[PDB]
Amino acid sequence: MILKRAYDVTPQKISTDKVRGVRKRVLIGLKDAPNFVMRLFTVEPGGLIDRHSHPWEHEIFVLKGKLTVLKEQGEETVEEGFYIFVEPNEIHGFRNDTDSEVEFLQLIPK
Amino acid sequence: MILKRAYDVTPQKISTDKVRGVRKRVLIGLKDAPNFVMRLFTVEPGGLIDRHSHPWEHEIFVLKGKLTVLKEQGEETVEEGFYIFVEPNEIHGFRNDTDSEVEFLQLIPK
Ligand SMILES: [Cl-]
Ligand SMILES: [Cl-]
Repeated sequence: MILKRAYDVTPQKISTDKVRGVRKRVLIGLKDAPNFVMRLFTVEPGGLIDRHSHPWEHEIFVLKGKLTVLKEQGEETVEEGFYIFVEPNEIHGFRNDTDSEVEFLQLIPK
Repeated sequence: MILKRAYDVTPQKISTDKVRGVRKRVLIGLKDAPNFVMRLFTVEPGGLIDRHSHPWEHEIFVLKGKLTVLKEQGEETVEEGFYIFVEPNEIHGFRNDTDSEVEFLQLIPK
């Protein structure tokens, strides 16, 4: 088995015309698993993932903080302990309006 | 999307000749997702999942507490923030030696 501390993984800052103030850690990656992968995202205060979509589903668990979820229309702010299923091709994004870091686990198929 | 509180899901107590003091919540189940599912397990103080295996892999994230992981040989106690990849057919189990509930997220393929 692989049994490791998530926060020991080196984060990558993500910075594009559509993403700001976000770090990503790959926990269980393509070389480790046969079917789906596990990542941990940290959203800084003011960070933003603009609405977008991919052709695969996402499964998310909110680990820390008040995550604002951008939906195909509108938004909803949720807290640690919420889970999210995002359909294939469903437009969605995220924002952190609070003064502390938000963390969420994200899993996607290979 | 599905956006819901994990702890609002009704738990099921699991009680067999190999499992004691464990509750299970299905968060994203077979009818919701195309490729893999997400469950949340709560291990009571003294709870125990005996060593066993399944022919699919598991991906686990420790949400709360000091989870003791039973390996194919021996054991290791780990804390919130650890992740686990369990290989197909790998013998493994879990125990809670502490005085408070332990929680972990578990995902498996369909
Ligand atoms: Cl970070
Ligand atoms: Cl419970």
